[PDB]
Amino acid sequence: GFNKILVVAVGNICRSPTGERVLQKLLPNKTVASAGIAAEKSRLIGKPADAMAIEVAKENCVDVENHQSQQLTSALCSQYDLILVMEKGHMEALTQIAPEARGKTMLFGQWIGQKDIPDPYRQSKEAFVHAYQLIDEAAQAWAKKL
Repeated sequence: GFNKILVVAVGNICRSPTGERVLQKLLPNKTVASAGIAAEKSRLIGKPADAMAIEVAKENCVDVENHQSQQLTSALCSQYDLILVMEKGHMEALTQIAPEARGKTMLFGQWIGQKDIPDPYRQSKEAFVHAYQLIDEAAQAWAKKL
């Protein structure tokens, strides 16, 4: 069974913390965390979720406060049963870091047409609203299957 879920993207400040907390609210019987493939190179480790990501989630009663961006590592992947990436291209970048994690890595937006969810970083609130919408729809579908 998939009990520990890791939501993965690039910076671990916008989509992946949002997906973590949206999914955590829908799946209180699971442990959900998140990480970024390039959090360290982006100089983001320890940073909170983007303020606009927090605000958009808060308007939907999802708490993205007290987040700290962390880097995706092979050791981290071993702690989770299921990994959900925001873009299909993230899978190959992830398996470069943790080739053993291929089998448990799936797409966050699998159930909404296997769609990528684009990064809203450094764009207007509209982009964060769009990202939240896709994350919400995608997470609702995952919650019924885990």
